[PDB]
Amino acid sequence: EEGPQVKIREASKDNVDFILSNVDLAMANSLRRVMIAEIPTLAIDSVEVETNTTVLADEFIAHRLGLIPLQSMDIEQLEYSRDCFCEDHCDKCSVVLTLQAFGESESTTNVYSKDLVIVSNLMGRNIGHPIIQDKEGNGVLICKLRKGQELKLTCVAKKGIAKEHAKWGPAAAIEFEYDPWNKLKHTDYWYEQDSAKEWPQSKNCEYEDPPNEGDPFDYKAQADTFYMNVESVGSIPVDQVVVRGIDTLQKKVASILLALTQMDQD
Amino acid sequence: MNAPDRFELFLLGEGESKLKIDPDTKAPNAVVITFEKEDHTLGNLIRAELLNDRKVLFAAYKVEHPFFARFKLRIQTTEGYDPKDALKNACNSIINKLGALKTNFETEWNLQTL
Amino acid sequence: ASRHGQKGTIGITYRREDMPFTAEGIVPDLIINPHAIPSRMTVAHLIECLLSKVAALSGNEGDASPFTDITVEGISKLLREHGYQSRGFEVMYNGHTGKKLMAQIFFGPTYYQRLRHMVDDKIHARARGPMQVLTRQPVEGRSRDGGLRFGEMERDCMIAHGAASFLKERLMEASDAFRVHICGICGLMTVIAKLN
Amino acid sequence: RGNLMGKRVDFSARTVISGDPNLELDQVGVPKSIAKTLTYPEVVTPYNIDRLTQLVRNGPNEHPGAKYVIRDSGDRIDLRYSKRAGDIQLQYGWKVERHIMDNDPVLFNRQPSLHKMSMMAHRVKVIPYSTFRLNLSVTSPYNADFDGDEMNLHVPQSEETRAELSQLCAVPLQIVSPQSNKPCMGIVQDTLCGIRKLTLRDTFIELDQVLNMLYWVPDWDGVIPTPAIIKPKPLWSGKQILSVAIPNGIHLQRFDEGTTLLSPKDNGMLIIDGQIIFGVVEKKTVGSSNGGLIHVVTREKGPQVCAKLFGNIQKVVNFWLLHNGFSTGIGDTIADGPTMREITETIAEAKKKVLDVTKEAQANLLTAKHGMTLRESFEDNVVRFLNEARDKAGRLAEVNLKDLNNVKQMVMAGSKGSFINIAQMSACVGQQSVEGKRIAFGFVDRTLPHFSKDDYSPESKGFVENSYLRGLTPQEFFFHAMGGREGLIDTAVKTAETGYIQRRLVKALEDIMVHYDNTTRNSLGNVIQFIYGEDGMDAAHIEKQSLDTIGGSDAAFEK
Amino acid sequence: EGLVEYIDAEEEESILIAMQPEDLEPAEADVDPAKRIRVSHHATTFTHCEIHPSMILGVAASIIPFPDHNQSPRNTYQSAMGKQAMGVFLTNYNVRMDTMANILYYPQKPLGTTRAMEYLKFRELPAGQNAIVAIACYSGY
Amino acid sequence: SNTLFDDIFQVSEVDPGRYNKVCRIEAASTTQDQCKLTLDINVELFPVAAQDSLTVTIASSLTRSWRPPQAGDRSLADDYDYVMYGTAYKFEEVSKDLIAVYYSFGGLLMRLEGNYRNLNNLKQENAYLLIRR
Amino acid sequence: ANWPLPVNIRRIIQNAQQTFHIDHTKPSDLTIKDIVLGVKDLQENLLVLRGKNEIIQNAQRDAVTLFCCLLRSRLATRRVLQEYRLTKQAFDWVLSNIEAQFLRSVVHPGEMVGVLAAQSIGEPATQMTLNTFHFAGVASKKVTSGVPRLKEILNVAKNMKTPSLTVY
Amino acid sequence: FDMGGYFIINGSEKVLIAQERSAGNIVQVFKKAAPSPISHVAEIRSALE
Amino acid sequence: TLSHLRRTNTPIAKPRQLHNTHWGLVCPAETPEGQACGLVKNL
Amino acid sequence: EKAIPKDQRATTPYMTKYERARILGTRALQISMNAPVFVDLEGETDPLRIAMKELAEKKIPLVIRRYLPDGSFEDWSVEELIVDL
Amino acid sequence: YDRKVPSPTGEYVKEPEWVLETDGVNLSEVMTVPGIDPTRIYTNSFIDIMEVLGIEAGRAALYKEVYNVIASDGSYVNYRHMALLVDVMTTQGGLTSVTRHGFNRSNTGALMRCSFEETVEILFEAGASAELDDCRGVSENVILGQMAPIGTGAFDVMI
Amino acid sequence: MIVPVRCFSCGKVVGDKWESYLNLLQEDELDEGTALSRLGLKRYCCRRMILTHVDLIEKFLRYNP
DNA sequence: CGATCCTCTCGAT
RNA sequence: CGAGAGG
Ligand SMILES: [Mg+2]
Ligand SMILES: [Mg+2]
Ligand SMILES: [Zn+2]
Ligand SMILES: [Zn+2]
Ligand SMILES: [Zn+2]
Repeated sequence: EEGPQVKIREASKDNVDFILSNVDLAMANSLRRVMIAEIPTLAIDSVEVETNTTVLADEFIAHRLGLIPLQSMDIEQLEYSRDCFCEDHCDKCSVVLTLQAFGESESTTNVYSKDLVIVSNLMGRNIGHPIIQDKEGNGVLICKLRKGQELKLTCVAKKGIAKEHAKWGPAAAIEFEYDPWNKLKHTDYWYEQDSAKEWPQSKNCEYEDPPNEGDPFDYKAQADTFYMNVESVGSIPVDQVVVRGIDTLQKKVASILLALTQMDQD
Repeated sequence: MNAPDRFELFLLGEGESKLKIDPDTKAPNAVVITFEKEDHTLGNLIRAELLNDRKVLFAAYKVEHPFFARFKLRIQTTEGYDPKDALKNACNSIINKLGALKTNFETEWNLQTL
Repeated sequence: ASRHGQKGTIGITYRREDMPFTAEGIVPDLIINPHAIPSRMTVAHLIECLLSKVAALSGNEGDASPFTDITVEGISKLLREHGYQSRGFEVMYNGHTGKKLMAQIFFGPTYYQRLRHMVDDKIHARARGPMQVLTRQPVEGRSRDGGLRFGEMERDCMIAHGAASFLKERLMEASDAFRVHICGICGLMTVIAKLN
Repeated sequence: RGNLMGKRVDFSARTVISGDPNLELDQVGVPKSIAKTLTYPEVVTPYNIDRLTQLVRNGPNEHPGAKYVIRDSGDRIDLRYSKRAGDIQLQYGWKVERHIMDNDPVLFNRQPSLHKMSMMAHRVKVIPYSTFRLNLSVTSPYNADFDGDEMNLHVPQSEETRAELSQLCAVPLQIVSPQSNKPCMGIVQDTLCGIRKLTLRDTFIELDQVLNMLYWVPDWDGVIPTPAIIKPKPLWSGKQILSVAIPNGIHLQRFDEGTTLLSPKDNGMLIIDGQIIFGVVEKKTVGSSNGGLIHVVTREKGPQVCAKLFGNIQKVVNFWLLHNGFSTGIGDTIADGPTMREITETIAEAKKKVLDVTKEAQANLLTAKHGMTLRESFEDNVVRFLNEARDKAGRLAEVNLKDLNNVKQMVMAGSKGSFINIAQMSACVGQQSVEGKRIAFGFVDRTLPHFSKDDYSPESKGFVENSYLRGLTPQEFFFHAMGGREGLIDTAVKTAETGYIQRRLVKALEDIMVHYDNTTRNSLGNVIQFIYGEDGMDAAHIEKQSLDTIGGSDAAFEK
Repeated sequence: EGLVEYIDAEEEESILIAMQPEDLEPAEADVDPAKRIRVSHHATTFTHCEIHPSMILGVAASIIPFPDHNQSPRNTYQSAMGKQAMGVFLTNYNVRMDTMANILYYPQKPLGTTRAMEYLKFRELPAGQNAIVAIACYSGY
Repeated sequence: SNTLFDDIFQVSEVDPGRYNKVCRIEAASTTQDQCKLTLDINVELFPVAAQDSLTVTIASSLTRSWRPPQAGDRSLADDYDYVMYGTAYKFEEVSKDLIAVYYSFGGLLMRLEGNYRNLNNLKQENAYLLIRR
Repeated sequence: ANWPLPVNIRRIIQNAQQTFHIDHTKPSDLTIKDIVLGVKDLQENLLVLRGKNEIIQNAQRDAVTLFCCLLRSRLATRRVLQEYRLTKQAFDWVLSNIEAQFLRSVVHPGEMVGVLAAQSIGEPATQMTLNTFHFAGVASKKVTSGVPRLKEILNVAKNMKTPSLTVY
Repeated sequence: FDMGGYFIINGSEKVLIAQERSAGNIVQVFKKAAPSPISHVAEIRSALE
Repeated sequence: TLSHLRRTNTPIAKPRQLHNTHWGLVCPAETPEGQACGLVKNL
Repeated sequence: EKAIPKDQRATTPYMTKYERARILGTRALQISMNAPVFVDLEGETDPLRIAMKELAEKKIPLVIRRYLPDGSFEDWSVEELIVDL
Repeated sequence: YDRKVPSPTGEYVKEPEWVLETDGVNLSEVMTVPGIDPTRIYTNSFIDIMEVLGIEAGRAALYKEVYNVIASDGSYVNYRHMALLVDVMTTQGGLTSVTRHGFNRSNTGALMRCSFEETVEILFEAGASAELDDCRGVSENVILGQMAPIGTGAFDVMI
Repeated sequence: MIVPVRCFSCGKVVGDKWESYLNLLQEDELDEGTALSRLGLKRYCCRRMILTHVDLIEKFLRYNP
C-alpha cells in the first residue's frame, strides 16, 4: 500500500510472526496494548448453581468457567448486555451454556469444557462454542467428580474486553522487539567483561545489518521496524487478533474526532 | 471493598464528557484537552503523531494518577492554527495509517499458508 | 513475602498492558524494588530467583539446600546454555510507550507467600458509637465499632505543637465530656440538682 | 494514665498505609468508605447552603454526602432512616454532619508518637481502595514504611480546632525540625536514586521526553528551555530539565573533595537563580541535609513553596526513571576473577599474622601492653588483624565495582546501602562477636564439638572467611547465627529501654514553656533558663554559620 | 547394629565430630574458585560424624532456600512469616468445622527446594506460589 | 548578536573520566601562545581525537520559548559542526592581566584563558559555543 | 568556626548581589560612615528582650553577643567593599533583611519547649544502635556508652560501670 | 498428613508446650559478686526422681 | 502446625542468647522477635 | 488592675504563631455561625479564608491578654500587633 | 592526643599532647598532684565534678556527658534541648534525677505528679498534707478537660 | 486442586494440558523438560504453571462425603 | 515501684 | 484475665 508495512514470517492457527516497517514506535506499542486489552470476546460472566456436591467450592468453579475459551468469531454481531434493551440478558446480547455432571463410574469422573452445552438460540452466528484444541478433544478440565458427586449449573456468557477482566483476553503473550543490534543505544547493556560475549544475540539479528565499529553513532536514527509475534488463545483466529486490533484502535481514534464534532455545537 | 468497578475504566460516568478543551493560561495558542476513560493506548499515539506536524510547537500527555482512566493533552501550535484542528488532523492521519496497515496485513495473510 | 524476610504489602496493580515486558511477551506478576536489597543482604533471594529460572526452563528441581556445592557461577552457566544472560538480567520494554528500558531487569520466578493481615480485615473508622459502661468512653476494638486510643504519647505531641483547643476537644467532645454540679462551699459533687 | 492522660476517641480511623508518587506532600489518601464514616459538623450559612443541601440530598451513601441534620432544639435527623431525608429544607444555624471531603484538615499519625512530627495536619484526598496513601517524602518523620504499618487519623470537629491543625501542625510548617535545626524530610528511595542518574553529565534527553517531563511539572511557565546541545539533534541535559523544578532566586554552593569551579568529577554543587551549573544531585543536596536545597527553599521561598518542590522533583524524576528503569541482580555481587584471587590472598596474610602472634604468645615471648592481660593483648591483636582483613578485602571488592554496578549506584545516590554491605555480600562476612568478644568456648575448651580443645584460630572463634555470595560453612553459619541473635535481643531491649527513658524525659519536662518574657519556666513559675536556649531564639530558624574572625594567621586576619 | 548413636549436650562435650564423611576424612597429598572456602581437616581423632549439617535447623528454617547465603536475622524473620503464610493446612479442611480457615486456590510447590522439605511435606501441602518477579524501579508504587 | 570570540584551537588531551557520551578536552590557541581552553563535549554527536584543530566561536547571537528547528525557512547563525548554549557563571583574574571565563552548557563545562575578551564576554545568561571541522 | 546561628548572612549577600545586579567593576557609592555606623545601628535593632532597664538591657546585650560577632565579621568595611561589592542601595537592603530575618528567628512565647526538648533527646535515643557498642575492638578500652550510659546519666547513677578520670 | 501429638479438649485441639528447666541433682559452683561476704557457693537442688 | 508441635518455653545468666551447646538440638533461627526472643525455642 | 499601662509594655509587638492561630480560629468560628463580616469577600466562602482576609486587612476587633508569670498582663489589640510570620 | 592550639603566627595548629586515662575516680586527690594541670582535669563521673567544683561545673559536665551519648551514635541534637534537660536536673542546687525519686517528689502539682508514677501514694499524702493544686500544669487541665495554658491557650482573647 | 485454566502471567490456556502432561511422563517415560516442550509450553511462565502444580483434588476426592 | 507504644485476634470462666 | 500475633 503506502504507510506501515507487513512481512509475515510464520503463520499458524495460533501464531503470527511479522515485521512492521514504516511505523512509529507509538503505533506498534498502541496496537500491542489494544490486542492485549481492548478487543471484544465472549466469556462466561454469570453462573447459576443448582447443585455442587464436589470437593471444589461454587465460586472456585465459577472462576474457571469465566476462563474457559469460547468461540468469538461472530462477536461483533452480539450486543453488550449494557446496551441491550432487554431487562437482563437475551439472545441478542448473550449465550446460555448448561452443565450437568454426575459421577457415574466408580473411577474418578472428569468434567470438560466439551461437557458444556449451548441452550441459547445462536441465530446462525459462530459464537459461544467452547474452544477445543485438545488432541483427545476434551479441552479444559473444569472439575473432577467421584461418585455420588453431582454438579448442575447454568451460565450466561456475555461480550467483554480484557480491560474489565482478563477472562475476555483474546491473545496470550505478544512478542515485540525493535533494533536487535542496539544501533539506537535505547538500552545500556550491563556486563562484567564484554557485552557481546555476555548477552545472547537475538533471533532477529539476522534480519538487520550488524553495526560496524569503524562507524560513529547515528543520531538522526529513529525507532522504525518491529519484530512482533501475536499468539491467540483460540477465541478468535490469529489474523483477527491483529485485524481487529488494528480496527479497535482506529475505532477509538475515530470516536475522538467524533467527540470534537459533537462538542463543536452545544 | 473500596475498589471501583472495572467498567469505570471505559464506561463514561454521569454527566462526564469524553473530551474537555480548556485554554492554556501560561502560553499563547496553547490548550489542554482532558480525555476521559482513556490510557497510554491513545495518549502516546496522539502525542507522538502531533510531533510529526511541523506546525505543532508543543505536544505532551500525562496521567496525573493511575487509579483513574483519564489523561491530559497539552498542545501549542503556531499563530493562525487552532490546536483543535491540529488534534483533528493528528487523529485523521492515525486512521489512515491504520487503514493501510489493515489492508497490508490482510494482503500478506492471504499469500501465507498454514 | 519471599522466603527471605522480605515482607511488603501491594501498592498498586497494573494490568498486562501497562506492565514492563520482555521481548518474548513475558510480564511480571510482581515488581519488587532494587532498594529493599543492599541493606538486607539477602543474596539467597537472588540465587533462588536465578535457580528458579533454570528450574522452569530445564524442567527440573531447584536444589536450594544449604551446605552444598551449588554456586551462582554454576547456575549462571546453565541459564546461559538456555539462551538468557547468565546473571538473570533481561532487556525489558516500557508498557506505556513500548520503548526499551535503558536498564536490564533482574527477571525470573521466585516463590512468594500470601500472608494473613489483609487491608479489609484491618480498615476501621469511628465517628461516634458504642460507649463503655464504667468510664463512658468509646468501646475498645474494630470488632465492637471501637474508638482509637489517643494515648498519652499523642497527648505529648499535641502539647509540643501547642494545639490546646484541639487537645481539649479530643479529650472532651470526641470521648469523655460530662457535666457535674459542684458546691461553692465544700467544692464537692454532693449537690442534688433537681433540674426541670 | 489510661482514662485521663490518654483515652479512646470518636472521629478516629485506622488502616494499612501505602506510598503515593502522585500525591502532594501535605496530602493524605483517605479511602472512600472511611470518608463516608467520619463527619464534620457544619453550621448552615448562605455561603454553604446550596452545597450542604446537595450533600443532604446525596445522603449517607453517595460520597460527597452526609448523615444527620441537627436543628435548633438540638434534635438529630438520621438521614439513612428518616421518612423526610428526601424532603428536608435547611435553615441557617442548623448543623449538617457532612462526610470528610477533599482538602479538609486532618491529624495523621504513626505510633510510637515520640516527636511533634509523628502527628501532622494533612489535606484530604478521597480515593478508591482500602489504604491511607501518603507522599514518600513524609515517610521519615513518621518512621513509616509499606511493609504492613497501619496509621491513625483524627478528624477535628471545631472551626477553631481545624484552624489549630492547618496553622500549627501542617506538614509544610513541619519541614524544618527544631530538633536538629535542619529538615526532617528529603528526597528518598527511587527519587533519590533517579535524581542521581538523571543528573549525570552523560545523561541527555530528547524533545519527545523533554516535553512530557516539562508538562509533568505543575508550576511550569510553559517555556521550553533552550537545549544545551543545539547542533546534530537538539539535546537537553538531565540537570537542565530538573532545574525547571527548582524555583527562582535559589542559590546553592558546595565543594566536596575534588571540587574546583571546573568540577572535573562533576561533584560539589552550584545552583544559581535556581539553575544547576555543575555537580550531581544526590543525598547531600536533595536529602534532609543541613545546608541542603530543602533547608534553603523553606527558609527562602516558604514551607508551601518547598512542599510543592518535593512534588515537582518527584513528578519529573519518577517519570524519567519509569522510562529509564533501574534494577538489582545477583551479578551486582559478582566481583572479578582477579579480584577474587586478591581477596583470598588478603585473608591469607591475616591468617598468617594471627598464626604468628599465636606462635609468639605460645612461646611466652609476647609482651603485654601496660594495663592489660597477656591474653587480652593477644585477643585485641587477633581481632584487629581480622577486622583489618574484612575491611581490606571489602575495599578490594568496592574498587572493582564497575560504575554500572546497581548496588554501587544506590551507594552513590545515598538511596540504599553502605560499604559494609558491599564488603559482606561480595568479599568477606568477617569476625562474629558476642558480648563484644569473638565466639566463646561454650563447650569445655572449644566453641564447637568439631574442633580440638584450646583452638584460638580465626575459624574456631567465629571469623567468617566467606561472603554471602560464596555461602557460609556450617561452623560459620552457626557462629553468624549466634552473633545475629545478640542483635535481635538487644533490639528488643532498646525498644523497651528507650521507650521508658522517653516517657520520664517527657513527664519530667512537660510543664516547661517560654513565657511572654522569654524566660523558660515551670507550672510553679520557677526559672529554668532566663532566656530560652541561652539566646531566646527558635531552634528551627537557626543554621550552622562559620565565624570568620576565629581562624587563620594573625597576618591573614589583618589582610 | 551400632552404626548410629544418640548423643546429648553433655556427652557431646567428650567426643570429636566430623562435618562430612567425605571432605572430613578420606586422605591427603585445581580448586573451584566459585565454591566457598572450607578449612583444612587439622583434626584426625574423630569419634563421630554429622548426619547432615543442614539438620541443625528445624521445621521453619528448613523451608528457606540457601539460608547459608542470607544475613542471620532475615532467617529468624522468615522463620516467623512462614507461620502467617496461607496454603492447605490439611486435606480435610472441607470436613473440619474450625473458626477461620484460609486456603490458597492454586497452591504450587516451590521451584527451588530444601532436602528437608521432603520430610516436612512442603511440596505435598505447599503454602505459596511461584510468581514471575521483576526487581525494578517501575512506576514508583 | 554578533560574535564575542573566535579562535582556532589545537586539541592537546581527550578525557572520558568515567563517562561514555562525554569527554573533557584540553585546548590552546594556534595564534595566541598564552590562550588556553578546557571543554566537556558530546563525543557521540561530535567525536574529537588528539591533534585535532577545531575552530571555536562564542556569540550571544542566533526570553521567548524554544521552537523546534523548522528548517523549512530557517537560517541559523551557523555553518558550524557542533553548537551549545550556556551561562557565564564565573569570571576569574589569573594575575598580571590574564582573564578566565567559566561557562556551563547544562552541566558540560568550559574555561577560556587570555586577555582580549575586554569589550566581549559579559556575565550573560547568553552564550552559544560553536565548533567546526 | 562553624556554629548554628540565626540569619544566614551568606544568603542575604548572594541575594543582594542578584536583586541589585552589581557589576564588580564600578566603585560603590557607600561611605565608611555608611558601613561603620550602619552595621553599628543594626546591632541595636536585633531585639530579643525589650524592657527599659539595665538588668534586662544587659541580658539583651548578652543574648546577641555571638550573633553580633558574626555580623561585625561579615559586614566589616574591607569585605563590604572588596569581597562583596555592595552598593549603598544593596547594603541598606542587607541591613533591613538581617533585622527582619532576626525578628522572625526569635522564639515565640507559648512554645512548649519542655516537651520539645524531651522528645528531641528521646526520639534520637530510640534510634540508637547496639546495647554494648561499636567500640569492641580493644580488650579493655571499653566505656559505658549509648542507651545504658544515657540510663546511668538520667537515673543519676551513684555507682557507674566505667568511672574514668582524664588527667591533663 | 496430620501428625497428632496434640489433644482435643471440648472440640478444641490443645498442644502441650515443652517446658525448659534446669536439671536437679547437679552440683554447681558460683563466685559471689564483690559486695557480698561469701566469695563462692556450691549449689545442689536435690530431688527424688 | 509442625512448628507449633515443636516449641520450647523457658521461664523468667544469659538465657536469651544462642549458646554453643544448642548446636544440633535447637534451631538457631527459629525464635520470636522481641518480647520472648530466645526464650521460646524450637527443636 | 493588676494590669500594665499601654506604655511600659515589654512583650513582642509581633503576633505569636499561637496568637494568630487562636484569632483565626475564634473569628472563623464566628463567621461560620453567620456573624457579620468586616470585609468584602471577593468570592470567598470558607470561614477561615475570610478570617485570614479580615486579618490582612486588620479588621478583627479582638484584644489579646498576654499573661506574665507573676500574674500581671499586657493588653494588645489585633490592630496593633505586627503579623510577620 | 591530637590537639588544636594557636601558633605564634596565629594559625590553629595540631600540637599533640600526652593525656592519662583512669580506671576509677577520686577527683579530690588526683587534682592535688604535681606535674598535672588541675584546671583541665576531667571525669566521666559528673556527680564527682559536682561534689568537688560545685553545681555549675556539674551542669557543664552533665551536659558534656549527655552530648557525648548523642554524638557517639553519630547523631546531632540542638544544644538548647539537652541544655534544658541539664538545666532542669541542676536548678534545685543538686542533681535532680529524671526518675520518680527526683523530679516526681518535687514541690509541683499533686495531680500532675500522680500522672507519672506512685499514683495512689501521691494522692494519699496530698489528702493528708491538705495540698493545694494550682491547676497551672498541663496534666491538671488535661485531667480536668480544660484548655491548658499551652501555646494557643497561653493567653486570653477579648473584644 | 486442579490445573489452572490459563497461565496467570501470559494467559495461555494450560487447563487442557494436564492429563496429557501426566501421560507423557508415565506412558512415554519422558522428562519434565521435554514433556512441557512437547505440550508447547515454551515460556517459563507457562512451564511453571504445570511444572509446579500440586493436584490436591485427587487427595480431596479420597474422602467419602 | 516501673519495666516502648500502639494495634489486632482467640479462649476460657 | 490469659495466651498468641502485627509494625
Ligand atoms: Mg530493615
Ligand atoms: Mg514498618
Ligand atoms: Zn439482551
Ligand atoms: Zn457543700
Ligand atoms: Zn505463560
